[PDB]
Amino acid sequence: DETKALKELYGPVDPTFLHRFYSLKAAVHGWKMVVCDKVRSLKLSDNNCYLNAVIMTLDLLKDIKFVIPALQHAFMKHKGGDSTDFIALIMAYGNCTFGAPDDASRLLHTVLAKAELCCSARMVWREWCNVCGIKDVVLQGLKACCYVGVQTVEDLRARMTYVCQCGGERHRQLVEHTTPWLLLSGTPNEKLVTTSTAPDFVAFNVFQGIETAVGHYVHARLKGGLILKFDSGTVSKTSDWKCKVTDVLFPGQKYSS
Ligand SMILES: [Zn+2]
Repeated sequence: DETKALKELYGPVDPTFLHRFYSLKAAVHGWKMVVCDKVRSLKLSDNNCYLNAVIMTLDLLKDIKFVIPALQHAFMKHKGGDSTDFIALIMAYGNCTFGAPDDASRLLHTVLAKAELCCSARMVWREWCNVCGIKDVVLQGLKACCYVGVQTVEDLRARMTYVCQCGGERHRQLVEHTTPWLLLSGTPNEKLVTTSTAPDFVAFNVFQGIETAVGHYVHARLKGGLILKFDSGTVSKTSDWKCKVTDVLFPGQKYSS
């Protein structure tokens, strides 16, 4: 059966999927990954800056594997220097429109939702009320490595104190965290990023534009005491940048409360 072999290769995709993928592949055939400071960045074209941010961020995440065979194969082709299929496939899964700007964080998490981690990772949250008692919520694998809604590890680990259900005060706090890396994403947040403080994070994405909208994105990496800014095929370096941060990538966690 045609349907079955397709689902095997691409996962449970909708009827329009193959036409959208193949077409995107034709459309993005002119795009190019260029070498910038010895790494690959997607050269700006057709509002594709969000894809540069997505793909350069993915390239920093060791131990990920895609559970969809076509996506894993394209991913390995990309790692080997031929990124057309991967670009077109993530645009297809993301329901992206060629030539339109799009939301890099949203797409990044849509892509990672199709991935698994090739090693153990665990995140354990403790909830406890003075009435209800205790319960632990355990996330494993790739899900333990990503979190939306905060952009610092201090915030992530901060005890939360809320209104329960019965009427007693309920508490929530991260109590164990072991990962190979940690991706935190939030809404565009103006920060002065500086390498004099020597930050804990190793990379972050930057949103340019009005913060209610889909914007334009710059990928940034920390290296050699500098911020390396990859603006869709061009690289520049700075010690200091006032910018709106969205995604922030941290090294592996090894934490117990
Ligand atoms: Zn309670």
